[PDB]
Amino acid sequence: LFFQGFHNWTLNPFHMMGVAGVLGGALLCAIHGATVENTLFQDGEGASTFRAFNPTQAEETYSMVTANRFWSQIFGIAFSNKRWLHFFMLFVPVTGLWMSAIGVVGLALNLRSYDFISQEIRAAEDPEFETFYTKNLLLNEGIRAWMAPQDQPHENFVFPEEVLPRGNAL
Amino acid sequence: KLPEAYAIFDPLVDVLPVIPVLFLALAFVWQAAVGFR
Amino acid sequence: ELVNVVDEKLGTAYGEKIDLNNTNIAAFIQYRGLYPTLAKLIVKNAPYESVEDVLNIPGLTERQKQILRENLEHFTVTEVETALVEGGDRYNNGLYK
Amino acid sequence: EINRRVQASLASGATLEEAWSAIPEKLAFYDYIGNNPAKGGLFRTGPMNKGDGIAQAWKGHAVFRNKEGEELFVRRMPAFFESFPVILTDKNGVVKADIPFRRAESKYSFEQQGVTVSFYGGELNGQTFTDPPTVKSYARKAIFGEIFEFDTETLNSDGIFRTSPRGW
Amino acid sequence: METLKITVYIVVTFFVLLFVFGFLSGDPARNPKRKD
Amino acid sequence: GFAWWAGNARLINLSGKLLGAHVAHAGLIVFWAGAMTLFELAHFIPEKPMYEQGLILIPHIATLGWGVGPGGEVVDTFPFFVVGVVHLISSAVLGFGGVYHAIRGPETLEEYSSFFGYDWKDKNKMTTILGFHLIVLGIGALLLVAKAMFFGGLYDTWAPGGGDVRVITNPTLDPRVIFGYLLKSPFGGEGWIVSVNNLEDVVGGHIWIGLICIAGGIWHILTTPFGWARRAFIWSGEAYLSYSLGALSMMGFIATCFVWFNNTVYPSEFYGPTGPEASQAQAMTFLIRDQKLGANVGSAQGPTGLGKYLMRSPTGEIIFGGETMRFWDFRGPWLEPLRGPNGLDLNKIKNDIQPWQERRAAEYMTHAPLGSLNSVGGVATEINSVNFVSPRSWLATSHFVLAFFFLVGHLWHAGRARAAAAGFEKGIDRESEPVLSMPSLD
Amino acid sequence: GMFVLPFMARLGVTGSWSGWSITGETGIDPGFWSFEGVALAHIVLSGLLFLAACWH
Amino acid sequence: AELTPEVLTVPLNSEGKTITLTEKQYLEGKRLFQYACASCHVGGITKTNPSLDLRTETLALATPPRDNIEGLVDYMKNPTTYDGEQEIAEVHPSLRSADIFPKMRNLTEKDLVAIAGHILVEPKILGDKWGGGKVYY
Amino acid sequence: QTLTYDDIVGTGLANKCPTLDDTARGAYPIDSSQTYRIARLCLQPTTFLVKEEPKNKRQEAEFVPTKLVTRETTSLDQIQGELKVNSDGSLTFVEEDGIDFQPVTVQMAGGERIPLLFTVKNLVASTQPNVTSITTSTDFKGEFNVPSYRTANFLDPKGRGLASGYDSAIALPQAKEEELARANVKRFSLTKGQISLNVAKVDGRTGEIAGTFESEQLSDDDMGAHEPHEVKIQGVFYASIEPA
Ligand code: CLA
Ligand code: CLA
Ligand code: CLA
Ligand code: CLA
Ligand code: CLA
Ligand SMILES: CC1=C(/C=C/C(C)=C/C=C/C(C)=C/C=C/C=C(C)/C=C/C=C(C)/C=C/C2=C(C)CCCC2(C)C)C(C)(C)CCC1
Repeated sequence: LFFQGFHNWTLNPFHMMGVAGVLGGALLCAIHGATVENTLFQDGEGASTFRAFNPTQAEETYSMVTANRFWSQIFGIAFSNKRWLHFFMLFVPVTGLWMSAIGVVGLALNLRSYDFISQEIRAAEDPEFETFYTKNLLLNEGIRAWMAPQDQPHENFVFPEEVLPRGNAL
Repeated sequence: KLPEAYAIFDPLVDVLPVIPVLFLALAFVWQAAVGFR
Repeated sequence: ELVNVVDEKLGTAYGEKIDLNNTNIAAFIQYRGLYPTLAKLIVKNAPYESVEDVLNIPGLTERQKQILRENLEHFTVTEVETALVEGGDRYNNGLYK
Repeated sequence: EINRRVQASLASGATLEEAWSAIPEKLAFYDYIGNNPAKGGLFRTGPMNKGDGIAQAWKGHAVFRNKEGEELFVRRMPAFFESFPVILTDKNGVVKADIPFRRAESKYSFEQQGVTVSFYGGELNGQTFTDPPTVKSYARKAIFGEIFEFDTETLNSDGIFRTSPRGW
Repeated sequence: METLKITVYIVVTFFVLLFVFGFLSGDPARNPKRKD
Repeated sequence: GFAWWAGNARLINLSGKLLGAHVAHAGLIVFWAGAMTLFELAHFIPEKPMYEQGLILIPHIATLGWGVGPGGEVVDTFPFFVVGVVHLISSAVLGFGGVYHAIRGPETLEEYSSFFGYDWKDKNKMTTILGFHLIVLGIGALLLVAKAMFFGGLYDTWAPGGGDVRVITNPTLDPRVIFGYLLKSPFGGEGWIVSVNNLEDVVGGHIWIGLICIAGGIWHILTTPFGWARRAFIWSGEAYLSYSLGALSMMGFIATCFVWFNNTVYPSEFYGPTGPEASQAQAMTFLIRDQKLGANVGSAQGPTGLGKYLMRSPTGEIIFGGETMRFWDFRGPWLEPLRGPNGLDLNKIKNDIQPWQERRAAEYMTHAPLGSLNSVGGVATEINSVNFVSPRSWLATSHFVLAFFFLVGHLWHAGRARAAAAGFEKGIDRESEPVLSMPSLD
Repeated sequence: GMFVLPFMARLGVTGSWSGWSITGETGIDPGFWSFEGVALAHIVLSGLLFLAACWH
Repeated sequence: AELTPEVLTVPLNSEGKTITLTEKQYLEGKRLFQYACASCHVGGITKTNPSLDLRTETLALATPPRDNIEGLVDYMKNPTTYDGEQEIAEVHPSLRSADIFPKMRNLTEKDLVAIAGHILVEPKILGDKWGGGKVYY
Repeated sequence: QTLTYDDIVGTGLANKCPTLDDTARGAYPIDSSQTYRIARLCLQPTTFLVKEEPKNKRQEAEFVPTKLVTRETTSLDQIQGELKVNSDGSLTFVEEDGIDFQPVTVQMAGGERIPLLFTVKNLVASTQPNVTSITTSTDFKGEFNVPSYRTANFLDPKGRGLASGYDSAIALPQAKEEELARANVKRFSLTKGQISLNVAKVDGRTGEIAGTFESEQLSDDDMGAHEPHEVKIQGVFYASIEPA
């Protein structure tokens, strides 16, 4: 929450690439596991299909072919190369994490993607102009002023009541 | 509170609603004993 | 030439006394005997030419006149500021705790 | 360092005007957060001059007093904060004035505390302002440290801090 | 507006009945292995 | 063929052991109804609103007219005890049939008697079992009608004078009303069957449903499915379970909304106010407070230009202002006296608000269904002090969760049932892969 | 520097769905064949022709 | 720091007599205050009328003074408005209105003292937080 | 006979004033002595006209029509006040209270939203002298106040306000502030409006009257940010009279 209020870290494209890598990775993890579990070959008589795999069998245990036709028809594209598929599964989450690291290096220096200059110039001049971007900075501003004195005790911040930012009633 | 003549079983009753849970725990003791067959 | 009229009003007695013409009703709680009953009367019968007009509010019991007398030195009057009296803001100005 | 010099200019006789006029502009300009490299932004491009402008002159050291003649101190903005409120204090740290957000219960407004700003040294040396909006305006800048006059037109400066070559 | 409302009512009912009758038309039998 | 972790699938064609499973599980249900009720009574304190006390079963009993009088004042706790005991006792009998049929009785039933035995694929036998249960269900719904009309009435939050138990002498029979509900929009201001706001309509609909259920029960005993139904459905035990899982899921979602919005068959006196109710009560509370101080609440313009206390809805009704504008469809017995035909009547607001309405609003506002998981009441930034989560939050969330998983369970079992019926639930035949005999897409 | 606006105006298209007309009259409802609807129709047409090109 | 007698020592009446609570009474009062009062007065505020709080300076300025055990026990019996001018038992929990405020029905006389005690001690422990509101959370 | 809430709710009739029978061409006579109140004054607008800005000198732009976008939220109602008899028989109505304001936003051609505080706040409306009877030719003319559309606590999207909020453009910390003074210093406008009420129907039996109104007033100036538009409002009204 510090990073939201002080760095506006959600606005940062390196965090965004990280989000896409973590969520993209979870997606891959789920979609790949589910696809194998539902393109299985019938290699045993039992209703528990786990028994019918042998770690030293040479044969693939699920149909890449049926998997590919399925996803091609449902989604439009599908994997056809098992090797590329599993490399992609390494690639996506590793890269996302690497991108977010870069952005936190920027924040070591308060080198933030805090603002969009064009929005601020318009909103300074045009008090009817309002976006979700301006709405969220008000929130960051509340966060900073309300958490700073207890969160940074060494600064001896004394904010009297009248200086705290607050909307109506609350 | 309960009617007085049952005053007695007050602490048994504080425990009764959890007994249905015990039956699920119990199914795992049974399967541990039979070897998860 | 562009002034914030509220800030400017903090430079007047409005900034140090209860302003019988402008101050929200919650301020009448800082002196005893005044809230809710006299506060309600003062606000409804505003505005006042000078502080001593409060005693000419019709219906005052002599006990009420005594409390007002007791407290006249905590009152003032400045010109009515539209911004502080419109919107029922003297009864509820948006401020709670 | 700046205060070490004023303090010693004054023990050694000089007036307030004289002790601060002795402060080189180059040293005063270091004592300004717009040259703090930790005040930039990733996509705020170009030279620092594109933000706050081209520094022209030190305006003077600003001294705030309330109506009791107490000297008050603007709490300086820390580098972490994009915005920061305006809070004045006495030599002991007690809040004696601020710019309120909610006005209706404010007790420390500049209007109520009769705050004035006087300038020693620089362009505004020996000038005092009492009108509340002007005093507030220099107070808003004093959180950045020492107060400078900028040319914002030459580069069409947008007024937002950028980082330095040290930062980049 | 009422023209629009009638039109949408028609379009939606049409698609919903395609769905209802499509699945009522021996859907279990449309598989690759065993048909009833 | 099933592993230990899917071991209950081993009962599918063992009708005797599966009967024991169902009856023993039915005992667990009756056990908890009984035990939970007695736990609540043990902990019940009558001077405290029920909804300050974590009660979900006592409120269901009070609502049927037992143990309470005017205002939901608890008058007599014995009915609560009775309900618990008889449930707790009855579960032993069901426990007993359960373990007997599951462990000792005949594994399969159809050889013992040809009446109780069944084959899942016997479409006739299955609709007959269906019919018996339909008639049972129909009987149950008429039990509610009997209590309402012949054995004491129901608690009526709307009863004039603050709520009271009342016998229902004129149940709504008009099908334009009863089935009218089933065709109202589920959206706001309409609210489908959740908006039912009087006990005449509740009793009347239970007459219809009882009769409908008996009728259909006899229908299904007497018939066999038609060919269009034969060809559209999967006829197997798993398939039937999947059908019921979907129905349970749908019902659980409905109940969630019922307990969250309806203050008629979940009287607020017992369950706490609804979210909308509490939100309206705050606007009422400060409207009262401010008017007593002299504010003219009708003419008071708020920061935005909209009325600070009162504004119009999009169709013009006078309504409470502030964020609660969103809750103007709310109707509750403490509020309706202030309503004229344009909505809130300014002259009634000025002149006719009663102390009991000031009290009810203060109470409901301070008992809004907001609370932490560890039962600290109020908004999430509130300090510890008040030990409170509304029964409606507990009931809405629990059943949303349950309804959701039952939908997952429906998809799980419905898909499996399909694949098991066509014969590929265990995987693809390597020598007969359907896709390898299909033309390439491109 | 309106290039195509006068070719619509020339053959009868004079108003916008926002309520103005090039004649200067406010409060006009042009129906579908406004400047906006003519532009839409050409985009839709362009997209249908694109698909026809793929088929052929 | 701890719950010493100096802190547990609160005005009894407006004469100036004092009374020293026990730790028992204090925790009794806190419990009872949570039971009968916190739904509106959590933390010394009043959710349904935020203009009036339970800070000692506020109570001191009420008519009759409420910054003492007697005034507070009386308030729980026969609550009045801040200026003393009207009795508000109809809309405030009190012994006089326990028919309509059923939680007050089992409050005995020493419960009232513990409750009034809790209210007077808590500002001494918590300072501005008591009756200060969310600004001080 | 009349309707209940559940008959009206969601229909839009809650935003409609009560109307008088087309037969109600009576007269309500005035005891020069006895006093009278208006127990209910209802104003329902039907048309919103905004004045255009003509750019040049001797063109003076016109009142053009507008589209409402805030729905059936427009009517003033439950208004009341003294109804006096002046020495010369002019009647004066003095507004006291009521739902005497509604925010409205209409849309001009080309997209511009024009918000306004449709109001009769503090209305004082008079008749000609020598009335003695309220008739289907009686006209009221008067004026009212138009407070600022937003009141003092209102915070613009950058957190700036009059009685609350930032006093500067905090996102532009070292920008030159003189460009931005109009946007930074909020101002509370208070302007007058004018209204004619034309009685066209009278129930002499019941004291109810009804007719037409035209008012002229200013639109929102966004706490001084920008110049207001002139607005003309036409609609219908209804009022009931009582011996006070
Ligand atoms: C070590 C490299 C370095 C550094 C520190 C600097 C530093 C500086 N330069 Mg110099 N410059 C460099 C290299 C460098 N330059 C090179 C190589 C060139 C030729 C291209 C120039 C050309 C140049 C010009 C023309 C100018 C400067 C200027 C400046 C100043 C402003 C910089 C600015 O706004 O950056 C802005 C920085 C950013 C907006 C960050 C951009 C990085 C993006 C976000 C990363 C790309 C993401 C990528 C696509 C992610 C995908 C990964 C994944 C898919 C796997 C500053 C002192 C300016 C100045 O003031 O001079 C007078 C100026 O006008 N520089
Ligand atoms: C009416 C309800 C119902 C019924 C009768 C069945 C019946 C069946 N299911 Mg289905 N199922 C249901 C609901 C139901 N299901 C729902 C709602 C879901 C979604 C979650 C599923 C998902 C599901 C799957 C994924 C599978 C089945 C399977 C089966 C079969 C074997 C199940 C078995 O042995 O479980 C054995 C029971 C356990 C291993 C115990 C599970 C315990 C749960 C996960 C923990 C819950 C703990 C609780 C929340 C908190 C604990 C507190 C603590 C103090 C202990 C059986 C035919 C299997 C199948 O297809 O075979 C045909 C199978 O693979 N079911
Ligand atoms: C509601 C919960 C429930 C119920 C009712 C059942 C019921 C059943 N299970 Mg399933 N099961 C469950 C949960 C449940 N199961 C869960 C959670 C799991 C996952 C761990 C399984 C895993 C599982 C497997 C792997 C198998 C079964 C089998 C069976 C059946 C035969 C059991 C047998 O012979 O055991 C004999 C057990 C005993 C003799 C031990 C004593 C058990 C008793 C009943 C304890 C009850 C005590 C109680 C307090 C007594 C009260 C008495 C009073 C009422 C008179 C039976 C109908 C079996 C089956 O289908 O066989 C074909 C089988 O193979 N179950
Ligand atoms: C739906 C539940 C259900 C079903 C379908 C069955 C079905 C069966 N049982 Mg099981 N049984 C059940 C519940 C059930 N029982 C319960 C709850 C118990 C414990 C009380 C038993 C104990 C039991 C024993 C001890 C035996 C059976 C046997 C049998 C078989 C012969 C039944 C017969 O001819 O009895 C004759 C039928 C009657 C005498 C009519 C009984 C009428 C009842 C008592 C009234 C029903 C009204 C209503 C439904 C109850 C609700 C009241 C309550 C809500 C207050 C048959 C397959 C026998 C068997 O399989 O031997 C191998 C056997 O020995 N059952
Ligand atoms: C537990 C309840 C239950 C169950 C599971 C069944 C099951 C069955 N019924 Mg019986 N039925 C019941 C109760 C039940 N019935 C009752 C009470 C009656 C008396 C009214 C009937 C009267 C009845 C008749 C007259 C017939 C059946 C038939 C059938 C079979 C075909 C079902 C079918 O295709 O439905 C699927 C339904 C459709 C394809 C059309 C339904 C479209 C509805 C309106 C959708 C609405 C869903 C919506 C989201 C929810 C809002 C509701 C809306 C009205 C507001 C099947 C075995 C048929 C059969 O073969 O009988 C021998 C048959 O002709 N049923
Ligand atoms: C009681 C009551 C009432 C009433 C009620 C009623 C009367 C109801 C009814 C109900 C009903 C009346 C229901 C119905 C249901 C139905 C459904 C739910 C359906 C379903 C369907 C399906 C599921 C199908 C599917 C399909 C298709 C589509 C195609 C082919 C295949 C299949 C078949 C699968 C009231 C409200 C008044 C009030 C309160 C109480």
